[PDB]
Amino acid sequence: FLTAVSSIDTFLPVLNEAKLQWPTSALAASSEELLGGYVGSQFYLQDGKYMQFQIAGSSNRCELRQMIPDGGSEIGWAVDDGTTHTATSSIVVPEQVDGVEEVTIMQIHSGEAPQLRISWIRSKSLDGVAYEDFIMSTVRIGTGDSSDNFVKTHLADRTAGAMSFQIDVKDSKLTITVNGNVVVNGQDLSFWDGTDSCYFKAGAYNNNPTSESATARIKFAALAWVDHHH
Ligand SMILES: O=C(O)[C@H]1O[C@@H](O[C@H]2[C@H](O)[C@H](O)[C@H](O[C@H]3[C@H](O)[C@H](O)[C@@H](O)O[C@@H]3C(=O)O)O[C@@H]2C(=O)O)[C@@H](O)[C@@H](O)[C@@H]1O
Ligand SMILES: O=C(O)[C@H]1O[C@@H](O[C@H]2[C@H](O)[C@H](O)[C@H](O[C@H]3[C@H](O)[C@H](O)[C@H](O)O[C@@H]3C(=O)O)O[C@H]2C(=O)O)[C@@H](O)[C@@H](O)[C@@H]1O
Ligand SMILES: [Cl-]
Ligand SMILES: [Cl-]
Ligand SMILES: [Cl-]
Ligand SMILES: [Cl-]
Repeated sequence: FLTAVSSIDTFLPVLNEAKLQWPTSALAASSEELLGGYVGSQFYLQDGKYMQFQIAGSSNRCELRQMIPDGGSEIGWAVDDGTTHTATSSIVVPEQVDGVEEVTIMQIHSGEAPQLRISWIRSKSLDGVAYEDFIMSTVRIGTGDSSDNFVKTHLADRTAGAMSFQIDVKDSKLTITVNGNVVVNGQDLSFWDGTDSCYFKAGAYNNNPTSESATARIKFAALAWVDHHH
């Protein structure tokens, strides 16, 4: 039988501050249900150690969505509210099966758009350089479809071992730290000033697969939203 993520202590803080969306953005498990042992092949404890997410299908997800703690409703914050908003993780991204092309593993999202996606991607060229099997950041600086609406950055080549991530937003600026090194330093998010519906997400969100049957799989060794106000 599949062991539940809540059976160890590692993820209890974030589970108290998240709902699980699966296989779409529909509710799969409330925070209370997650803390109460919700489990399935899409969301279970791997190796007694990893919160593992799995999903197949284009634009499908198995993803935690930040909630107000202690049974609260959906959170919404703003990049320019003056507070530092922080998400941390330690992620083992396994080799992805054929047909999986891009897996979003952390986000800042709002009511209408992704401000940031951190994603694994099989193969892509950025600013004239081809990259394979790597972790990328995609920041939106507008809602249009043309490339000038995005800033897309190679963060790191995928590693077999755990990779640490931290996302910080303060005063309309974004920093991303990977394995302890700042890779995105103060990216401008001021396009989003006044949008009060932002929130963190993390898990597996499957983008542009070439087979809808192919199952994306992502293992979290750690995940938290870090409250600077205590
Ligand atoms: O190599 C390129 O830069 C290609 O960029 C493509 O545009 C991307 C865009 O950068 C962004 O990644 C976007 O991401 C969407 C995501 O796939 C999901 O649909 C959902 O999360 O919404 C995201 C969003 O709309 O921000 O998807 C497109 C994409 O097609 O992958 C293209 O312009 C491509 O031609 C170009 O080579
Ligand atoms: O296009 C998507 O799939 C986006 O869905 C986003 O989640 C929304 C979405 O509306 C979803 O159905 C669900 O909506 C709830 C929620 O409680 C909401 O606050 C409302 O009051 O009730 C809705 C309901 O009854 O279904 O949750 C959403 C949310 O913001 O959490 C995100 O998953 C996006 O990332 C995604 O692009
Ligand atoms: Cl298990
Ligand atoms: Cl083990
Ligand atoms: Cl995999
Ligand atoms: Cl996140």
